[PDB]
Amino acid sequence: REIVHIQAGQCGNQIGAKFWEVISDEHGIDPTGSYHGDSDLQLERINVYYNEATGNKYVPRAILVDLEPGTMDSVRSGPFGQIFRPDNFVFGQSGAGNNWAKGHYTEGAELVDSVLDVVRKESESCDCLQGFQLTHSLGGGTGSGMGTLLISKIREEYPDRIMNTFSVMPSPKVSDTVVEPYNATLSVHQLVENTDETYSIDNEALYDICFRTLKLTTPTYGDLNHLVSATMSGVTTCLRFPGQLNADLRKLAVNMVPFPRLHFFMPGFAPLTSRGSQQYRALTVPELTQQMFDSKNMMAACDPRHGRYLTVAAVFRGRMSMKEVDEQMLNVQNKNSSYFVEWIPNNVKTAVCDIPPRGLKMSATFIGNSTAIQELFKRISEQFTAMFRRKAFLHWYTGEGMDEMEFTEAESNMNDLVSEYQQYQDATAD
Amino acid sequence: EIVHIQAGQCGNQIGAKFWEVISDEHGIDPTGSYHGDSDLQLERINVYYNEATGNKYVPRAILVDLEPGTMDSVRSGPFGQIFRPDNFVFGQSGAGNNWAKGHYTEGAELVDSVLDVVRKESESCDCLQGFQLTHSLGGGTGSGMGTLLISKIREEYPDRIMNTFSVMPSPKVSDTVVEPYNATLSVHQLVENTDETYSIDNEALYDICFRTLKLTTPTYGDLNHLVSATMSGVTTCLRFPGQLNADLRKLAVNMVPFPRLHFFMPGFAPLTSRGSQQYRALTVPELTQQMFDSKNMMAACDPRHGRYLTVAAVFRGRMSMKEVDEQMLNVQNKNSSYFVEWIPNNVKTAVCDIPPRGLKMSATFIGNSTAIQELFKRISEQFTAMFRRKAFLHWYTGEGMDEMEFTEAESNMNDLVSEYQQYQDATA
Amino acid sequence: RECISIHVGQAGVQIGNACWELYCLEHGIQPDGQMPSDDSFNTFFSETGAGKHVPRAVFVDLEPTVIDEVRTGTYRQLFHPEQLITGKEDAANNYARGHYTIGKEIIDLVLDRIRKLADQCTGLQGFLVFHSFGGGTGSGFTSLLMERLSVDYGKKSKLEFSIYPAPQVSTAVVEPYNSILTTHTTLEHSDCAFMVDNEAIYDICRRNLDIERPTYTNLNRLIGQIVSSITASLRFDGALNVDLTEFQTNLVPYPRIHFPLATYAPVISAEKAYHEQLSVAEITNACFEPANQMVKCDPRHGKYMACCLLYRGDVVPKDVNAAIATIKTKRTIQFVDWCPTGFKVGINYQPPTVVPGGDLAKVQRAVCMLSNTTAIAEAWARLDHKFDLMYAKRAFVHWYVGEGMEEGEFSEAREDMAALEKDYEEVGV
Amino acid sequence: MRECISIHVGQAGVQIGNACWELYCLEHGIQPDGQMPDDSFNTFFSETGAGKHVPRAVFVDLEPTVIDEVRTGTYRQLFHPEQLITGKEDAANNYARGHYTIGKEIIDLVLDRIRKLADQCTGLQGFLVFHSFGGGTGSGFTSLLMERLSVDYGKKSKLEFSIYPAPQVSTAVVEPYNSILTTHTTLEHSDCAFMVDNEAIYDICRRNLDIERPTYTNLNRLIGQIVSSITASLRFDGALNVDLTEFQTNLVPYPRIHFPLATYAPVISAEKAYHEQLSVAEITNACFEPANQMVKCDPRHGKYMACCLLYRGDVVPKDVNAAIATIKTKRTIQFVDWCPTGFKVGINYQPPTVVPGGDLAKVQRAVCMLSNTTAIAEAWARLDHKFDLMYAKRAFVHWYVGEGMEEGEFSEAREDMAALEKDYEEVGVD
Amino acid sequence: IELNKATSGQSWEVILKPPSFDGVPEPSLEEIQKKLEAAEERRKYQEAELLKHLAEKREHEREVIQKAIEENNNFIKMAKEKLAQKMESNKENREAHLAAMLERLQEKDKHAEEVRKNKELKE
Ligand SMILES: CC[C@H](C)[C@@H]([C@@H](CC(=O)N1CCC[C@H]1[C@H](OC)[C@@H](C)C(=O)N[C@@H](Cc1ccccc1)C(=O)O)OC)N(C)C(=O)[C@@H](NC(=O)[C@]1(C)CCCN1)C(C)C
Ligand SMILES: Nc1nc2c(ncn2[C@@H]2O[C@H](COP(=O)(O)OP(=O)(O)OP(=O)(O)O)[C@@H](O)[C@H]2O)c(=O)[nH]1
Ligand SMILES: Nc1nc2c(ncn2[C@@H]2O[C@H](COP(=O)(O)OP(=O)(O)OP(=O)(O)O)[C@@H](O)[C@H]2O)c(=O)[nH]1
Ligand SMILES: COc1cc2c(c(OC)c1OC)-c1ccc(OC)c(=O)cc1[C@@H](NC(C)=O)CC2
Ligand SMILES: Nc1nc2c(ncn2[C@@H]2O[C@H](COP(=O)(O)OP(=O)(O)O)[C@@H](O)[C@H]2O)c(=O)[nH]1
Ligand SMILES: Nc1nc2c(ncn2[C@@H]2O[C@H](COP(=O)(O)OP(=O)(O)O)[C@@H](O)[C@H]2O)c(=O)[nH]1
Ligand SMILES: [Mg+2]
Ligand SMILES: [Mg+2]
Repeated sequence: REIVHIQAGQCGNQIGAKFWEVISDEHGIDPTGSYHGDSDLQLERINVYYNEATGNKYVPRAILVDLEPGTMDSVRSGPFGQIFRPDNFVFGQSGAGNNWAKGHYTEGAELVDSVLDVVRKESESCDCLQGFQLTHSLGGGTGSGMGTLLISKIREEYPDRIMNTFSVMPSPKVSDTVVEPYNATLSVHQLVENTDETYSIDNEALYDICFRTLKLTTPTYGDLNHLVSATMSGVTTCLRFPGQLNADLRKLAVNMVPFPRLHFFMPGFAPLTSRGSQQYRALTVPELTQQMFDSKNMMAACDPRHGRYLTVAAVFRGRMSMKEVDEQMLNVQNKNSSYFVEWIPNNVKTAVCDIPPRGLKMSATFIGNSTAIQELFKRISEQFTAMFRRKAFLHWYTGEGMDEMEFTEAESNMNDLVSEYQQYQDATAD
Repeated sequence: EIVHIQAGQCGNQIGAKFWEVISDEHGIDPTGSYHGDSDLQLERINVYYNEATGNKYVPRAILVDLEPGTMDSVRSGPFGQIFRPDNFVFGQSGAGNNWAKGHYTEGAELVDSVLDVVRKESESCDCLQGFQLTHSLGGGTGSGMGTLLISKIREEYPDRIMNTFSVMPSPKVSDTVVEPYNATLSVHQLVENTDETYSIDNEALYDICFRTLKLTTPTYGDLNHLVSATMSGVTTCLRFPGQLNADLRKLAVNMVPFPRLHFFMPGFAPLTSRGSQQYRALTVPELTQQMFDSKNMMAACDPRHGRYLTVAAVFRGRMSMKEVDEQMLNVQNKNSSYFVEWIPNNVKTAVCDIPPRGLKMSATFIGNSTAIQELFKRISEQFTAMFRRKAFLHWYTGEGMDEMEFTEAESNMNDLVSEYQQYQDATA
Repeated sequence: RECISIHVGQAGVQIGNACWELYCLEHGIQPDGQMPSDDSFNTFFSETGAGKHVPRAVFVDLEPTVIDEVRTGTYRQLFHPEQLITGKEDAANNYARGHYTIGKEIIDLVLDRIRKLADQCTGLQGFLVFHSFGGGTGSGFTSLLMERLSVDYGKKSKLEFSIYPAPQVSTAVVEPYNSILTTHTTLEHSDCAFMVDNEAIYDICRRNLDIERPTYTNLNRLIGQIVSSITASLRFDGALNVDLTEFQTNLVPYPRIHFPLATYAPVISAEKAYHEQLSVAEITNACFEPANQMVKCDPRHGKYMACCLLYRGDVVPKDVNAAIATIKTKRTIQFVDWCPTGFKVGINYQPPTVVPGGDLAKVQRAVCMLSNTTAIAEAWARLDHKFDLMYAKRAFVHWYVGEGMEEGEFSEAREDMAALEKDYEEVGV
Repeated sequence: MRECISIHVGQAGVQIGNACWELYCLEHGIQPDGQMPDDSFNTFFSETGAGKHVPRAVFVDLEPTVIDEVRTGTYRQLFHPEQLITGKEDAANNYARGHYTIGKEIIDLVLDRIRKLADQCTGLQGFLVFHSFGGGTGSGFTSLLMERLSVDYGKKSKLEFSIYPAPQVSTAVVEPYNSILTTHTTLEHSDCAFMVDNEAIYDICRRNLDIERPTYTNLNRLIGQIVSSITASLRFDGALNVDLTEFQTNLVPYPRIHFPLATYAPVISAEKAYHEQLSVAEITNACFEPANQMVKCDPRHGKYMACCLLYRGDVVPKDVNAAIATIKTKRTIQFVDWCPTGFKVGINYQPPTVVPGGDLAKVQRAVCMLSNTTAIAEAWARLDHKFDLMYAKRAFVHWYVGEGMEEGEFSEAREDMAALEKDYEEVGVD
Repeated sequence: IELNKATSGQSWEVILKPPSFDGVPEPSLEEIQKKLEAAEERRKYQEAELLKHLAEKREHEREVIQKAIEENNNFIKMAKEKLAQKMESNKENREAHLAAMLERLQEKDKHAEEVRKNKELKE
């Protein structure tokens, strides 16, 4: 019934801030922190991500963490900025400098205990703490390093709580930090080990969407971050907004996760939109259903048709015919039957929210456990194994403490996950 | 003097019907006061009724049930006021169509308590004849507790005679799957404990109501109307003064030739309808041959399948013993193969010059026929169906019993049929 | 000269009621005991201090009803409360119950009322025992009584008045069992036993008396008339049969054959137009036709060994011997080798008394006959086969063995009941 | 006297109970205050000094939501705050949580309200356990409580109303695990269980109440109608007949063979108008169409070991016998050799009372036919297969195992089913 | 021929053909009671033997109502004892999982130290 939020590094805070902007508006809250919405369903499950305060005011339950005032300050002098409790901002001046070892081991650890002090506070003032939510860059230092350092330390203190992450996978198409596959692979190692579920926001898909579809020639971060938040409101829809269910991170986890290592989701959303552009021609029900099982709409650059879905959860928003939905939902699975594991009876589940997102009359989210997600991990292993072969940029890590075998440790652990994903892709009933 | 216990749903409704028919014959109006015309009634009124002095009358009736329901029906019933309040002995946990509940666990809890009423009610009598138990053989209170109560009484009053009006079950009337289990278990206890037992087959009562009485929907009231007739019919000799002059033990001595062979086939003529219409009387020959014919038996057997060991017959109403005796000698001469030649004068007649209520003639029959083994094979067979596969046994084994009691109770009834046979074939 | 009339069981008890009814009528005794204006009547009446003549009779039953019907009747005053002994439950058609069960209980007390009835005697001859045969009481107790009476009154007489059973009369299915076990036990004891075949009395109350369904009363009205005709000489100052030991000699030559066949005339009704009354020649011929016989067994085919013609009233010896000469003329009438072909005739000149307001007719003349005939074996053989059928298959036996008897007692009784029938052969040669 | 307590186990269990209890208040003209403007209904309710008729029932759930809906709902005063038990932490659609982890933290309190309800019982007949088959609470908690009453109340009558999973009506991939897990653990501790296959409930509304999208209520209002017809014979002493426990004697041949099949009739929507009405002979034959069944199975193929007709309203033996007459010629009603070919018939006075603002219309003469057919083992077969499929791969299993549960409990619980499956085989042998 | 004469009676023999053959021939109280006391012995014993077979039955019922009393109690043992095992095995089990996961984490927290050590060793 209560989710504690943590944003890490640049991306972490960048995506977190937008999520908070999106969901405050979605809940009818102003930058100051005072309610104004008409429907009292906005206040229904507000207790989840928000704190009740003096003057009946609301404050997001989130810990702002980074090893540089940079983004930290951009957030404060941003739209909602004042809405956050400034005591939660745990900001060093070190700068992990897109180095996992600086975040996870050295420069991060010093701040980690200060961070926890705040988490232990936010966890305390809770009727029932559900679990934690992390938004972080898998290629940076603070996000991927200190972020996963934070997970492991939170995981010690509260093993009984759901660990959920929004892990944004790097792309050579979006960054020239050559070491990124090093920080990526090391972070995946931690994720496969200490998080209940992870939504794989891949910077490759985010770009190609913003480029090939949204047609924005030189996509800005704002252009990407917007899609991130579109899926983040979507995934968290029934966690926040009321409905038939019930509305638990754990219930979702138990239903969505058949095997414990395999918990990386392929987020998808329809309709795709250009940041801050007024919509006109609305979508039909089969458009949303078709345009949701489209590789074209997946936040992680992998082809759902290349693999097989183990579990799928599709959240449609805004008032529409459930019969039209159920009719279509069943067309899709009964036609594309090859891409659904026969050994997981009734693998597709659909939720409908009457409350839609701002500027949309109809939206639809997709969460999927398709084995196809290996295409993501594979991509990174090659990127890593290319440089590691040649011990490239490695001294940045060794001189930060870090051992050499720890790299080969994470590389082969990643290679296990790949094979593990294929094992079940192949696997049949007979 | 006589003590009358009524056990279970069946036995109580059965019992209250006897107690109302005989109270009409004795002028004991629902309240408890003699109003009858002739004092011929009053003569042998001490057999069934006591005095409140008064000069009110109380039946020598003990009421038993392991649940209130039926006790209250009697209370609410017309002739219910006449019963001694301190005589209704009932539990709350229904025994629910389980012989093992009524006979063991549940019964035991009310037995001692009931026995006290019989201890007391037996004190009031100068010299008691014995006991009368009316009950169902497929139930639990009646079927199990009644047989329990019998064994208890036999122990307490060994010299006293055990007479029962035991109603045999049937699938034509009652859907309770378990019935052949209770029946067998209870038959086994009667074979060894009662002195005379009146076999009332429900198969036959339903068949009479149906084929013969043309009643499309036979209700218990109709099936029970037939029983009250056959009760007041066989108890004409105990309640009515004449050249008989008999008792429970005299009847038993004369009817029962071998111990275990003591189950009787009640008969009645005419088979009247519950209500309509009473018009047109019967001749003597009509009344005799009807009564001897299988279509008039309360037990479902064929007298022509066996051989009668002994026969008893109480003709009521104004007639002539010449006419009557002339037909009895006619029958025995005509159907000579079905009367055991090795028991001289094996048929007894009795004529009472009092007819029952409404009808101006009656002819109640009792026959110790070897043919009754048919009624026992009928049950023993029904039992085995379930038994070979041990179906519905769990309800009984749960009560504390063992399969051995079922094996024994059947084997004992199989030995009875084996015995009833021995004599059916036997000749001088 | 005194005489104790014992009545065991319902038949004998009911029969005793009709006996003393006629006795008190014939002697003018009122149902209270007094008799206003030969003295031999006293042979049966013990006069009290209050001038009343209480009978020398002890009534016995194992259930109350019947003796309780005496303390109801007008003749309730006639007897003391001690002489009417009643139990609570009868020997329910069971000999073994009457004998070993309820018997053992009531014996001593029954013998006491006899002792104290006999503690009034200047010369008690014997006892006149009255009973049934097929009754639980009129077989079980009676036979037990004769047993102890024989020890307690050795050398004193016993005159059995037994009622042989019949199907046309209220009979029971066990009757032939009781009938044999009794006779076996009441044989070495009885000195003379008068059988009354209920079969004959039945139709005699019909063919001659016009009553189709005769009541026990009507049946007994006749029995008492024949019973009183036997006792006439004992109750009066008569010549023939002046004592109990007279029949025992005059009729019983061979001891086990102590069953004389009785005969009675004139069997006559009242609700019929009056005419000329029967003569000595009329009744004597009627005395020899089995259409008036007591026990149904062919005299015409069966050797005699005795005969006594006991007349009553308006008779004269010449006409008696004139009516005797008539029969020897055409009828040869058989007799055993060792026996004289002749009868001891007796006339008690007293008037034949009938019940006032009865079905019987007031006749000035009457007769009776005491005749020991081998034909009386035809009566036993009837009862012997009835016993024979049931005992083979052991039908009803369990009731008897349940009352303390032994299974052997049936064979023992049937061996003796067969022995007796060989004695009817050994005699009727 | 003849008292009986009803125990409701989360969501399905609670919601169903409310439909039951509201209908009961209507049946015995009771007002939602406990007050009311025959005494046989006191076997379910209990009168206090003020003349308040509180039900002999317990509402239990591991989380608050559903029981809170009752605590504020249209009948808030009809119960005790003590007799309405709740947790906070849900069973997360996991049996292992429902049974162990979360369950243990309430059981003791729960059993106490049962004991306090048990005290006011002059002569307790037994218990009625309304639970889900696939719910974390409905499965885990129920079995724990059922095991605990077989201890506390020893060999006392434990009756059940199980809610068989249907994909059409919600579900969650794991449900068949929770289904088979509870089926197993409850078996020894049950007396007689009434299954309700949610698809057959769905199918009926769709077909007769003409509801294209059946709401939970729509189903429950219907379910409560069938359940009430079963318990009619307890809260009503109608001379006519009405006699449960007597039915149970024919219904339960052997102890493991305790699943009667309900075939309710007539389900008619308030729209028909001049349809008035069905004859006894019509509704009798209605019970023989597999379209009216509570659990989807085929007893035309299946053998029989009991048939019990529970009539209610305008019923006269004449035509019931005439009805039973015709059916007895229809050569599809084939019984076993060891079993008689009879029908235990019970009739009630009080006809079915209908809910204000309902879907169904006031029927003059209703029935429900309980029967012991081997065709029920199809429900087991249906469930066992889906189980096998996921178990084969040990899919989701880790969530159970993670809450304590040994890997063997699943196999044990499956062989037990396989045995019961084979037991219905064996029994059907002639 | 003549026999006797009296007040209210008279008698005389009346011969016809005399006998062809001049010749003719061709109880204790103790042993009554001895038979009666043997008879009662019988009656009293078989009725006393009956009372033994009835007392035999009274014991079966005494054992049967007892089997049922134990049958439920032995069952409550099994039910209570199983539940006790299950909650324990589970308490044991769930706790070994939780303990081993924090041990893995603590070991992974150990590595961190020897790394900041390998950084200072390099420095
Ligand atoms: C074959 C015997 C049946 C079980 C009867 C009967 C029950 C009965 O007599 N009952 C059960 C309540 C009372 C009674 C009757 O119907 C109200 C009344 C008139 C009566 O006779 N009352 C009794 C009172 C009474 C008797 C016994 C016990 C308790 C009360 C009386 O008049 O004295 O129904 C009429 N029957 C024909 C039936 O049609 C019943 N059907 C069945 O059981 C069938 C079809 C027939 C046997 C195999 N299966 C059922 C549909 C009611
Ligand atoms: N003629 C005649 N025979 C009688 C009379 N009463 C009974 N009997 C016969 O006696 C026989 C039965 O013997 P009972 O003496 O009556 O029976 P019981 O068992 O000895 O005596 P209770 O049981 O006390 O009546 C049958 O043969 C009857 O026909 C009677 O008054 N007159
Ligand atoms: N017929 C019917 N089925 C229901 C109802 N509520 C839930 N279900 C079914 O119950 C199953 C899911 O189990 P639940 O009872 O919801 O779960 P629970 O663990 O008992 O309760 P929670 O604590 O809320 O999770 C699915 O098969 C649903 O379709 C209802 O009111 N009616
Ligand atoms: C208490 O009621 C009765 C009691 C008895 C009898 C009887 O039938 C007429 C009764 O009426 C039913 C009786 C029965 C059967 C006999 O033989 C089969 C017999 O010989 C003799 C009898 C009875 N004796 C007579 C002479 O009828 C005595 C016992
Ligand atoms: N989508 C998205 N990616 C970002 C954003 N900021 C940085 N990144 C990505 O994050 C990776 C580097 O991590 P970064 O957030 O700069 O480092 P940190 O400050 O140490 O967490 C690269 O792959 C960048 O593309 C952002 O706001 N949005
Ligand atoms: N003829 C008749 N049979 C009845 C009556 N009541 C029930 N039965 C039969 O009784 C049996 C069931 O036993 P019952 O006396 O009702 O139950 P109990 O209370 O356990 O003795 C079945 O064979 C029924 O057919 C009745 O009054 N008359
Ligand atoms: Mg007698
Ligand atoms: Mg749950």
